[PDB]
Amino acid sequence: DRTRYFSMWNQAVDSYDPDVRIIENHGTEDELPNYCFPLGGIGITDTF
Amino acid sequence: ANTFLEEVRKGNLERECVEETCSYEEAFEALESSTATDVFWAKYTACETARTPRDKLAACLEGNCAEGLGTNYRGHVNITRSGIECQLWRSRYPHKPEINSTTHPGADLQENF
Ligand SMILES: [Ca+2]
Ligand SMILES: [Ca+2]
Ligand SMILES: [Ca+2]
Ligand SMILES: [Ca+2]
Ligand SMILES: [Ca+2]
Ligand SMILES: [Ca+2]
Repeated sequence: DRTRYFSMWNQAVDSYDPDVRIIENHGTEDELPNYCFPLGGIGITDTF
Repeated sequence: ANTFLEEVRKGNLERECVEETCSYEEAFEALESSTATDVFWAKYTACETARTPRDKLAACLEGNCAEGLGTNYRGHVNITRSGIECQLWRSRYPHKPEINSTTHPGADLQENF
């Protein structure tokens, strides 16, 4: 086998990431929104 | 003017053009009633010496006191210093005023105040 690494002889095969040479672009899952809120919870306010 | 994110909040005529040096735009925006807008402007102008502190500007909004030479006074006193009756500013009796209602409409020239 060649996948395993042996340190003594510096034996480590070099390979490329499978998803970098050939891109499988399926888009992304973004059905729901995604909101950033205000620290206090209520942003603006008034007086009453 | 300051606190940049003020233009997204609702505003207070007193939290923009009173407790702060304001734009007549935000003043215009908040007022629209251009007659009282001119009034508030007249205020600001006369209150140019009443910009600070806040209660000084509140009193200058009340208008019972004359500021400096008396451009802002809006009371009910219509008598001379010595009790002589005040002549109507617009009327020509007994003198035709070169300086009258037409020349100074922004001072809110009352009957004889
Ligand atoms: Ca402001
Ligand atoms: Ca402002
Ligand atoms: Ca503020
Ligand atoms: Ca505005
Ligand atoms: Ca405003
Ligand atoms: Ca206030």
